[PDB]
Amino acid sequence: TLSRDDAAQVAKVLSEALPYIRRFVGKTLVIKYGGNAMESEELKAGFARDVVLMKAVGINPVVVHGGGPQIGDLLKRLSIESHFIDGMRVTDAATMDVVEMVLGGQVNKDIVNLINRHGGSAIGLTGKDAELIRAKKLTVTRQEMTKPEIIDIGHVGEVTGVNVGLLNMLVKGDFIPVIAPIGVGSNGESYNINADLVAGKVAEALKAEKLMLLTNIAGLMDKQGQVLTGLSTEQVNELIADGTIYGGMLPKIRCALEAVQGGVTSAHIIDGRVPNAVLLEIFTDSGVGTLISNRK
Amino acid sequence: TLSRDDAAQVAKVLSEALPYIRRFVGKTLVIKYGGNAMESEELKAGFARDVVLMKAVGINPVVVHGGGPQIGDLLKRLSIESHFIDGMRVTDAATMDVVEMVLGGQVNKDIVNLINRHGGSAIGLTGKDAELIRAKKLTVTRQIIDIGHVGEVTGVNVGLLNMLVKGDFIPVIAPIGVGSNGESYNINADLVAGKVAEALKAEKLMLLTNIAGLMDKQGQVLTGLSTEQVNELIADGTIYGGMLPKIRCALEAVQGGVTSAHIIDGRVPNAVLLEIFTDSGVGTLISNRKRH
Amino acid sequence: TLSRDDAAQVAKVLSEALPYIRRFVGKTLVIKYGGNAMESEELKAGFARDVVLMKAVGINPVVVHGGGPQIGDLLKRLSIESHFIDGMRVTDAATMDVVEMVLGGQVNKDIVNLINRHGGSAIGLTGKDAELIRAKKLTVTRQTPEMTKPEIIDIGHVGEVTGVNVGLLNMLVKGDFIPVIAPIGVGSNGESYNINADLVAGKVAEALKAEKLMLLTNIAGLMDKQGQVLTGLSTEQVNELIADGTIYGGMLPKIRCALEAVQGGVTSAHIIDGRVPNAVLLEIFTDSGVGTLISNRK
Amino acid sequence: TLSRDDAAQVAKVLSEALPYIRRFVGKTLVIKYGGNAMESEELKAGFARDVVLMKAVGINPVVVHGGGPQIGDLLKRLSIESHFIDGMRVTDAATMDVVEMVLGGQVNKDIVNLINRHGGSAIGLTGKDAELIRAKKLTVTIIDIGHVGEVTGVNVGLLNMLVKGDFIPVIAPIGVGSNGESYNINADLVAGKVAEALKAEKLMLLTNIAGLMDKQGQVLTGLSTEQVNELIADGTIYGGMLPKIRCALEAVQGGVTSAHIIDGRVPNAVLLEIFTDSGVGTLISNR
Amino acid sequence: TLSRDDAAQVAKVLSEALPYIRRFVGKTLVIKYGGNAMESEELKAGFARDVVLMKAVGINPVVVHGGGPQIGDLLKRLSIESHFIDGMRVTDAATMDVVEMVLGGQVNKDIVNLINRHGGSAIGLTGKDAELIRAKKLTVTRQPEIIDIGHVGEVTGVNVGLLNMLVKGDFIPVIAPIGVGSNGESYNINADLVAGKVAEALKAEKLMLLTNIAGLMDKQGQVLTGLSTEQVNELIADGTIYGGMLPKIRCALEAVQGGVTSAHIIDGRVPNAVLLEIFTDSGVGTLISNR
Amino acid sequence: TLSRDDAAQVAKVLSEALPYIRRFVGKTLVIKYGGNAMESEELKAGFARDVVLMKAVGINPVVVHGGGPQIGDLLKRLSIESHFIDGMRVTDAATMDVVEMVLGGQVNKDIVNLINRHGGSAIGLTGKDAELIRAKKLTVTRQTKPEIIDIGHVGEVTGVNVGLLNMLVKGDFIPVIAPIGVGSNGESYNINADLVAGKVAEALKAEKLMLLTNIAGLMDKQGQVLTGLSTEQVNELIADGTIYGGMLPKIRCALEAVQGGVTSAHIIDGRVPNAVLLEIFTDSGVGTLISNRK
Ligand SMILES: Nc1ncnc2c1ncn2[C@@H]1O[C@H](COP(=O)(O)OP(=O)(O)O)[C@@H](O)[C@H]1O
Ligand SMILES: Nc1ncnc2c1ncn2[C@@H]1O[C@H](COP(=O)(O)OP(=O)(O)O)[C@@H](O)[C@H]1O
Ligand SMILES: Nc1ncnc2c1ncn2[C@@H]1O[C@H](COP(=O)(O)OP(=O)(O)O)[C@@H](O)[C@H]1O
Ligand SMILES: Nc1ncnc2c1ncn2[C@@H]1O[C@H](COP(=O)(O)OP(=O)(O)O)[C@@H](O)[C@H]1O
Ligand SMILES: Nc1ncnc2c1ncn2[C@@H]1O[C@H](COP(=O)(O)OP(=O)(O)O)[C@@H](O)[C@H]1O
Ligand SMILES: CC(=O)N[C@@H](CCC(=O)O)C(=O)O
Ligand SMILES: CC(=O)N[C@@H](CCC(=O)O)C(=O)O
Ligand SMILES: CC(=O)N[C@@H](CCC(=O)O)C(=O)O
Ligand SMILES: CC(=O)N[C@@H](CCC(=O)O)C(=O)O
Ligand SMILES: CC(=O)N[C@@H](CCC(=O)O)C(=O)O
Ligand SMILES: [Cl-]
Ligand SMILES: [Cl-]
Ligand SMILES: [Cl-]
Ligand SMILES: [Mg+2]
Ligand SMILES: [Mg+2]
Ligand SMILES: [Mg+2]
Ligand SMILES: [Mg+2]
Repeated sequence: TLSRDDAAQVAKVLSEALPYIRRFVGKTLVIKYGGNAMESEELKAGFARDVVLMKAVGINPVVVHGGGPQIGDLLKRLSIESHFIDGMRVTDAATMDVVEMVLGGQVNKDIVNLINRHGGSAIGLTGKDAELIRAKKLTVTRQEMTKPEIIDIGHVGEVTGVNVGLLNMLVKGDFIPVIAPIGVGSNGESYNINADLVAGKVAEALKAEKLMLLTNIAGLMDKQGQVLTGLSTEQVNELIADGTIYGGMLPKIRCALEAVQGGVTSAHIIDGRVPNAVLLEIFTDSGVGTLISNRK
Repeated sequence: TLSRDDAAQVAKVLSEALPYIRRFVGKTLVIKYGGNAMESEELKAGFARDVVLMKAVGINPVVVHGGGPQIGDLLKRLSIESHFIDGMRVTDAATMDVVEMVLGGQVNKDIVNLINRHGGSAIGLTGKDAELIRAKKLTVTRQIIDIGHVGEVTGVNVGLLNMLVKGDFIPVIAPIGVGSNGESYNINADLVAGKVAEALKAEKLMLLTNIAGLMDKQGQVLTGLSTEQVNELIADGTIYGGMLPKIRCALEAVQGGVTSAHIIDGRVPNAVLLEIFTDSGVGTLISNRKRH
Repeated sequence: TLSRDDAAQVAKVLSEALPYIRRFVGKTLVIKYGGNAMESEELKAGFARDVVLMKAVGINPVVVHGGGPQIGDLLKRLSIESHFIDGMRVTDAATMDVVEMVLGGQVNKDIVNLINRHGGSAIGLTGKDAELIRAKKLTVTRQTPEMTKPEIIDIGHVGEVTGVNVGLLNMLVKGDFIPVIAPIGVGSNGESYNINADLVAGKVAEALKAEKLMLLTNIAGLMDKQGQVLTGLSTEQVNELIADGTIYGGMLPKIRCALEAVQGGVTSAHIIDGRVPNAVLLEIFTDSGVGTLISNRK
Repeated sequence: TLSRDDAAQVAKVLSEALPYIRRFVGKTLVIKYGGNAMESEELKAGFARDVVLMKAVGINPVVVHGGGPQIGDLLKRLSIESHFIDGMRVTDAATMDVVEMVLGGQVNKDIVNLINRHGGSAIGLTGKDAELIRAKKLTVTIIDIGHVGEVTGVNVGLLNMLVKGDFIPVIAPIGVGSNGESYNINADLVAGKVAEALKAEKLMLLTNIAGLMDKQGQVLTGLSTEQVNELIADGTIYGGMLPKIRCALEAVQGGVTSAHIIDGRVPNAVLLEIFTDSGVGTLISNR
Repeated sequence: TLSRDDAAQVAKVLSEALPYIRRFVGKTLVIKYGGNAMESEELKAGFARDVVLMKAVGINPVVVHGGGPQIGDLLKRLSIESHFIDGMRVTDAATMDVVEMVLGGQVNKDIVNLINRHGGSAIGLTGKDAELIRAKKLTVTRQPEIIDIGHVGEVTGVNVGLLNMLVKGDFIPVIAPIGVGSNGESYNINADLVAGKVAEALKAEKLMLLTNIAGLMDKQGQVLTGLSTEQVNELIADGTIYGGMLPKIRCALEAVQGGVTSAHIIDGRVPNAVLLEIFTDSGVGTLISNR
Repeated sequence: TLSRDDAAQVAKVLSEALPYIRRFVGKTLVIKYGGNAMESEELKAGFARDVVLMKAVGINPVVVHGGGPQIGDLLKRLSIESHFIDGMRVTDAATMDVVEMVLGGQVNKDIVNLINRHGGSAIGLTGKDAELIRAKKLTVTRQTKPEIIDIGHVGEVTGVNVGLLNMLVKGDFIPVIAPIGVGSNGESYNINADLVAGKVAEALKAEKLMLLTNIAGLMDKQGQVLTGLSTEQVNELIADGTIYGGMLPKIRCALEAVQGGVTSAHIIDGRVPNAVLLEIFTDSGVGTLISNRK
């Protein structure tokens, strides 16, 4: 329900934002949200609105999300403990059930709903749906008494394929795919995957314009606190070895370097806790957060 | 492999099934899966082959499943106590959250993986996906008693359903529905299959149960039944309580556009297949379909 | 820029307005831009970009433009003999040839270039293209007293639209092109005609059964004789506003348009101040119409 | 009854044959029947039905047929007297007009009438409909074999349109050349070219005997060109089987995944090669 | 060879002719061709060309052919010959096998071959093809004792599905008049009847019936035309019509009442005769329509 | 308005025209309107009508035109001096506005009207319509070390919007293109019409590129007409002074078209009534056919 001094400014901005938007109208966008950036409803609902508005403005967004708080609340209630190694939670059987249930039946459907309340049209999907996300088990590793020591963290996996047929069908039908990071193997078994990595692999598969990674923090930092933009593979590795990039940030650049070298103009790590982080990323070109491009 | 004599078997069956397969090619068949029995183990595999094969034979199956074991479990573990009544779970905010997550994330997906593990391409949806099942607070009178968050479908997104079918996918729908404000609703899986079927004007609505079907005073299966016949059949009362809701549902389906509704014994291996691949209709089948 | 402060606004507002916007995703809105004030380079750019946005947001815009003082400039520079009758310029063959060359070869294409400059795909056409706008000489009579036998005065190549090639416009629209039409019609003999851009705009909206017909003007709505913008008028209210003097001059053909337009298939006709920045965006983001909104039942 | 115990079977076996029926679902299958595998109606009809099946199951058949019976009696009635060399009959004018006439307006349209009685929709065609099979005269040994020619090219567009409009092309082996002259061509070679030209999944050669055999009655499979050519100079391969293999080696050499020579006399024959990986007959793959 | 000046001429008369052509751009025209005198060679190629030309110009032609000089000759070489005389040909199971084999395996495939040689894409079709022309027995009454004329039918259906697919793909359907039963027997039918029933089904613009006479003449032997249905039912009473013209006219009437915009009974001896019909607004022969 | 006896003639004429017409049904011919020369009318109408004919008959004509004379009259009336340097027109900012206005608002639309007067459906466009013709500045020099010579807003085609054309053609509309290109920042360029026509046929991989000129075709030093030449022969011919003046750009634009996907390109005498209709409806060795290896 709008007034003449309202529109005066809606229009002034959409109009002054056309150039930025125009750089994606008709191109596809994969947004990764969640994890620790999900914490408050107002932000959850806020993100939904931004995703729709994009659709409203000609972009075709594709959401991939993590779970964060709820996966842990439930696990608590069930009296199951959780541990992560290098940005991957150790997923034994009982845990894999909770994660598969909470991510695809609660979190996933709840984002689908926020988007739909804001006018959009979402389809909540997971790796099992039409084998959206096929995945062999991920062989993890550690090490300086050396030769590779192979770890076993549980039912954790790695993307081997992605049904773009389904994804493309849904987008072209004007729907906003919202995807949980659970994949299926050759035997129909389940695999818990880091939402980042799924976001990456779906973007590559889809050859999108840009992959947004919304997170818990300004962007990727050096141990000194400063956000570092424009890295290339060699810099990242030096930094990981340095003890700089650790925990859940590991799978994060890993997505970005790959998603870019896999067909994606850009991959931008950003603080999603920031009100309208998404809309801001698109209607503007703020030199905020860690950006990784090859865009010629 | 399939030893020579093996494939010849496989052959004359299809070669005998051509008439039937031909009878329902390119049609919607809303199959309510869920028997307190058909969802145990061995019938799980049979239902998937049945559903896939239907598809491969160019038939359009739309599975609508119930919950049950899976929902009961998690509720116990969370030490949550819920009671029933009219065949419907009283449902407060806390358990509506558990019901929705288990149905939409554990049960729904599993049935989908299953179908897929047998060469199918299933898409698991729930009433929230593109507002696929619109609904409202259902009214429980009890000669008004509040049953909680239980409602009745007020509309179905045929748009999206038609698309999946056209893309040659098998929709597996969880019976949760959304209201005008985005509030969740736990709806009975029969009514849903029933309404989804009305909205698509499906050929058949197939409700799987744990009974031989409907029977009369003498235990006989009462099969070739029509809308008015069933109505009279209830006034007189050969149709007892528990079976009523299921039949009042199958009623509205024929009233609403479905032409042949089958009440089936899901305990029987490959029942859906037998109910199609063989024009018998062993069970209870309501309709206004001309014989000759 | 776009501050957090200023996006917090966009969000809460484009949202509540997403319904409004969305209500036009699907059809055509025929817009008549072109005028006197709005011929400024600043006003045209903004408009060009407004039109592109509308396109981005799923609206199919169809522009009909008029105006330009570069028509008179060229007549003078060419020393084309000027002749008037009853205070109107007689548009003879020499004048019509220049009017056509200017509206179709310069104004038309300049708008087309601005639209393309901001991301749209504009096609510049006149009534000659595939006979987009068929026309016939318009019969004019000198102003006289009521009781006196009217006199037909020949003011030249001035016409009236007898038909529109919707096939052409439907094709272009469907291919994601923004038609940009010059108000020049063709007659049975291939002769040209200069038609009031408002009337052309209105015939084009009717032919396409457009959702909206927007007539941008330079006065911010149809005012009542005391200075107030009026809205949601019906034929009776317009018939008496004219009868008593408040509607006059060029505001006359404009409502006659709207009215006809709406009586002929357009769902709503908006008469707005085209001088206001983002003017056209403003009539689609709120059912709140800044200015006159004619809708015969809505 | 589909009964109890015989349904649990029907299920586990229909299921397990599903992956196999799948390697062909989108792909095209050229089926050459005819020949002397055609001999009885009863049987012949079962073939038609066997075809409608592959079609209800979402497989795309393209039938190429020959003649034996019908081309024999009419050539007999009219006093002609047919002659043969290396699997190909020596066709002169009255012989060509008769072959073109029989194969095209009798044999061909009748199979089409069969496939239609069992549900599917078939269009009877010859190399002349839209110049479907283009041809020059065959270069062989000089042997005035007469009006026998080769396949210059196939109207694949006509075929792809029909197939995807849901029809079954039934193709008589008659070819046409630049000037519009008929040429009689072996139904085998036609099928092999119509398969190469469509890049079909597999070429099915239904014959009279089960698989190309050696002088000892021993069936062979997986034969490569070097050895097969030893088998022709030898005496081992002769008559009708001469064009049969060569059309098979070519189809593989040029596009078709595989090509299988089986016993068309066996009821449900075709189905068996699909619903299984039988291992019987003479299958030609590519290594 | 349009030399110099002629170029100047054709440009003028082609333009005139364009609007007449436009009428029929996009339209379907079912044409009945097969006959007696028409069976000249020189003249057959002219029809093939005319049809390709119609295709180039934007019109979609559908060809229905009859003609059996080619049958009598095979029957003969096989010493089976019989008598028929009453519009239709009394077909025993034997003559039928031959009728169906020469009609759809020789005659038909040749009209296809010609059109093809001239730049067309023709498809030879009989009623057996996808049950293109569904049929049944017949009931011929002696002028009521029934005269046995089975293996001869009444058209009871037309797969328009197929014809549409062929047209849309820019093919020229060429259909031999053989009907197929609900069981699969062939019945031998009359071209004009097939053509008209094929016209009705496609709701064509025109049914063109190539005869061997300038059109429907009257008492004084003057060409008739541009009249209506009720009008034509009239002159039948006048008893003006006779022979194999009677049904040719009943073919059209129905066709017209059956949706078809207009029917033309024209002399198919005249070269480019069919084109004369689409180029001149009027109709150069006898034109039945009633809109 | 119909004839009868000459309905029979149209029949006989198109009947025999089929072998040739058939060659191009469904193919697009990029025709550059020229030889217009004396601004006749029986000749401008003749062309318009030949183009509609080709369309009726199933051919897909695309037209490209110039307008030197017309630009010249206007510049003259506005008292703006005119200058040509090596065939291209020196185009300062003021000349560009006049060039663009006349070619796209007058000459262009007038051919459209003519084609429509004869039955066609023509669309008049310039490079600025949906960036139909993308261009950049052309670099010109001279050997009075060459020196760069600024001759104004004269560009060279950098790209064509086939999307728009294909759509137009498929809708049974005949595109009429004025040779004005657009730059990166929206500047307007004035391009040789032969060159634009060449780039368009290339982009469209056209069956034929027809250049109607005012002469007969490419000729010897003795006035004879050369036909079906190779890219190697055209070089020896320009190399000895056989080809010069405006004929140079013409042929160079013709080879390019062929070395870029156009089947055949011909230089034709556009002064001959129905010049178009004859290079199709018949087959004469009249003109200069350039096909490389065909
Ligand atoms: N170099 C680094 N720069 C920034 N954050 C880092 C870095 N190394 C590790 N991190 C960790 O990554 C976290 C965000 O990743 P994560 O916990 O996986 O959540 P999510 O993927 O759900 O957004 C930060 O809260 C921080 O503790
Ligand atoms: N009731 C009225 N309300 C508003 N404007 C009116 C009214 N009656 C007449 N006008 C005149 O209409 C003019 C605007 O339209 P028009 O005459 O077509 O000129 P322009 O080309 O500047 O738009 C106003 O400048 C005003 O003088
Ligand atoms: N080496 C061989 N192995 C098997 N069959 C052979 C061989 N050489 C010749 N044949 C003959 O080839 C026949 C099949 O080919 P052909 O006579 O042309 O009939 P069809 O056209 O029905 O295939 C068999 O019936 C058999 O008599
Ligand atoms: N009123 C009539 N007007 C014109 N021709 C007629 C009329 N009545 C009968 N006919 C005869 O009908 C003939 C055409 O029918 P028919 O002899 O059966 O041959 P076909 O079917 O081979 O064209 C004309 O050649 C003419 O002799
Ligand atoms: N070998 C040549 N063959 C043909 N024309 C030539 C030759 N050398 C030069 N010309 C000149 O090129 C002219 C054609 O090009 P041009 O003057 O640009 O005119 P247009 O392209 O407008 O018809 C001919 O009229 C002729 O005077
Ligand atoms: C394997 C794995 O670590 N998975 C993630 C998936 C959710 C996410 O990325 O937030 C996890 O927390 O369990
Ligand atoms: C309301 C209600 O009873 N819901 C059902 C839905 C699942 C079903 O039918 O199995 C329930 O168990 O909670
Ligand atoms: C040339 C030639 O041999 N033709 C084969 C065609 C039929 C077939 O292969 O069965 C023939 O017997 O006449
Ligand atoms: C029954 C009947 O009319 N038969 C015709 C069919 C051929 C035709 O009309 O040309 C016949 O000669 O046998
Ligand atoms: C640059 C240039 O040559 N311009 C030409 C364009 C006209 C044409 O090609 O006909 C000119 O006179 O201005
Ligand atoms: Cl840190
Ligand atoms: Cl005022
Ligand atoms: Cl010279
Ligand atoms: Mg993480
Ligand atoms: Mg005014
Ligand atoms: Mg053989
Ligand atoms: Mg020149």
